[PDB]
This record gives sequence, C-alpha cells and structure tokens, in this order.
Amino acid sequence: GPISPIETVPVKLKPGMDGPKVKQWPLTEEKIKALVEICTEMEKEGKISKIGPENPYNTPVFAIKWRKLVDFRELNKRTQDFWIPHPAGLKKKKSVTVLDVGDAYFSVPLDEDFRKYTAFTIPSINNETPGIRYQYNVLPQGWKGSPAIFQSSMTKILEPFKKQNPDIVIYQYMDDLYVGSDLEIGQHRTKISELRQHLLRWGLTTPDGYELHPDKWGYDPSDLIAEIQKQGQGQWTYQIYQEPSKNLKTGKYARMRGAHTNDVKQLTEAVQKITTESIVIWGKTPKFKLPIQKETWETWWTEYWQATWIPEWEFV
Ligand SMILES: O=[N+]([O-])c1cc([N+](=O)[O-])c(O)c([N+](=O)[O-])c1
Ligand SMILES: O=[N+]([O-])c1cc([N+](=O)[O-])c(O)c([N+](=O)[O-])c1
Ligand SMILES: O=[N+]([O-])c1cc([N+](=O)[O-])c(O)c([N+](=O)[O-])c1
Repeated sequence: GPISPIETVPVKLKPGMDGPKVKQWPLTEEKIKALVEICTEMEKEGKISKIGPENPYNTPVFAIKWRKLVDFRELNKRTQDFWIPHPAGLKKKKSVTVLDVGDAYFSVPLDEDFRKYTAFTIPSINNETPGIRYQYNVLPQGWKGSPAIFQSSMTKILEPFKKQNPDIVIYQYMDDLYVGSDLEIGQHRTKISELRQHLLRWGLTTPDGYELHPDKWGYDPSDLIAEIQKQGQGQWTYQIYQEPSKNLKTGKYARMRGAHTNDVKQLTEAVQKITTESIVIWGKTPKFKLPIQKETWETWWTEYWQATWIPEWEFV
C-alpha cells in the first residue's frame, strides 16, 4: 500500500557517529539474480531507489521463493536510542506462536535525511565490477528504528484483539510477536488465525507462525552469553550464563554428519533455537561464543541463516 507522508519521523545517528561502511561480500550468481529481481520490484513500488555516485555508505545484503536479508548490525550500533516489559509467564504457556510482523514496515516512510545511511549494493559477479547501489525509502526490516517507530500503530492495531482476549499474552520483541496462551492447541490456533486476519485487515501480511510449547522446556536484567561447545563428536552442548560460574540454562543438540548438513548449518539452527528460547524466558538475545573459526563461520553462515535478526558472536 501507499505511504502517508505525515508518518515520517525524524531520526539521527548517535552524536559524532557517521553512517556505516561495511563492504558487500561476494555472492553467487544465483543469489545476485534473486536480489536483482527482488530489488527491481521494491524499486517499482517506491520502497527503495537507485542512488548516485556521491553516497559513500554501505550495509551488506544477502539472499536466503527468495528473501533479501540485510545485515544492519553496524547501522543499528550507530543509530540513536529511542526513549516493553517481558512477561515472566510467557514461558509457562502451553503454546507460544511467533509471528513475523516486519511486513508492516513497507507502508511507513523513512526520514528522507536518514535514507542515505541505508545504502546497499547488489554485487557484480565476483565483485569485479561496480554493483547496483540502492537506499531505503521506507522503514527497513532489521533496522533498530523500525519497530520503535511503528509501535504506536502496532498498539492501535492490536488493541481490539487484546481487549477481547485477556487470557492471551502478546509480547513483542524486535519484528516478532510472541502470542502465548494455555488454550487447547486447536483453540489457540484459531486465536492466531483471528489475529492474523485482523492484522491483514489493516494491511499487515504475516507468514505462517512457528509454534513453541515452552511449559515443556539468578537472572539480572543488567548481558546474556550463550556458549556452544563440541562434546566429543556426535553432539553439541551449550551454556547460557551471565557470570562464568553459574549457568542459567544448559542443553544439548546432536552433531550429525551427512550429505545435507555440516557444523555451520547446525550451529545456525542452534543459535536460532537458543535465541528464541532466550527471548521467551528472559526477553534478551544472547551474545554467542561459537566453536568454530571466524573464517569458516564468516564464509558460510549466510548460506543457512533463516532469521531476520542477526546476533553478535565471537569464536575460537
Ligand atoms: O560494497 N561496498 O561497500 C560498496 C560501496 C560503494 N560505495 O560507493 O560506498 C560502492 O560504489 C560499491 N560498488 O559499487 O560495488 C560497493
Ligand atoms: O559489486 N560489489 O559489491 C563490489 C564490491 C567491492 N568491494 O571491494 O566490496 C568491489 O571492490 C567491487 N568492484 O571492485 O567493482 C564491487
Ligand atoms: O566498485 N567501485 O567502484 C567501488 C567504489 C567505492 N567507492 O566508495 O567509491 C567503494 O567503496 C567500493 N567498495 O567499498 O567496494 C567499490
């Protein structure tokens, strides 16, 4: 749908910070084609615009039906802060459905003076020739500012559902809603559908959600660390903690060998599951320590990464 110019909100970088300049890594010809197709459609719809030679910023993109993912980590660090509470009962619910509500953002303009800092490049084959440069004209998915700016509209949209379903907990984290109830699974799913239809009535398309059942699964609100380690061979272990001695949670996953898997793919799965669990339990995304070289991770992680968010991580 079309945007409303009066919903443009002024935004800026943190004092004395410039915009991001993180280079586009090489992509496969398949991924480049997909990005060209996606970006040609976004441009036709006014959501991005080609930029000229003056703009010096850059944020990396990649492709994962294909979807474009932007790694806004550096822009997010440089973006101003914005002036939710996590329900302790969300993890006690029989079911929690996660819904991606990032589609909302395409309908909301981005401050024209901030657009330049969202510049990105569709790379050429092997990065041999200059790529195709674009910036965002609307709130971008994965950008810190987008859920903050949309919160007032999200609240107005959710209000009738919340008023009619007091037994349902709705917690928002970044670009997702976590919808929790103790209903029979069929009844819970019906409430999810009613919620998706409400969102859609207001122009918010959502993917099918993914279902958690966390009642089958000393925190200090002031950073979370998740460490994954190799346990011999054959399985993975992880520790979630803030101070080194006391763990808050520990767990295991299998480290399987096969023609369709590898350590990076499995580690990305584990990162996504530990993150989701951490958001549910504590409302925080951990920083990760992964049992792999940075070079091998930096090489391959984008090949399997299905999340719209991207956490911070260290290595051996
Ligand atoms: O990847 N990059 O960071 C990047 C950046 C610029 N630039 O103007 O700041 C480019 O012109 C290109 N380029 O044209 O391929 C790439
Ligand atoms: O397409 N590209 O994103 C691209 C990227 C880079 N770079 O170093 O990141 C280049 O140097 C060139 N290049 O040299 O044309 C192109
Ligand atoms: O291909 N290029 O012409 C090119 C140009 C610029 N630039 O800022 O003028 C870059 O930053 C990059 N880059 O960072 O890859 C590439």
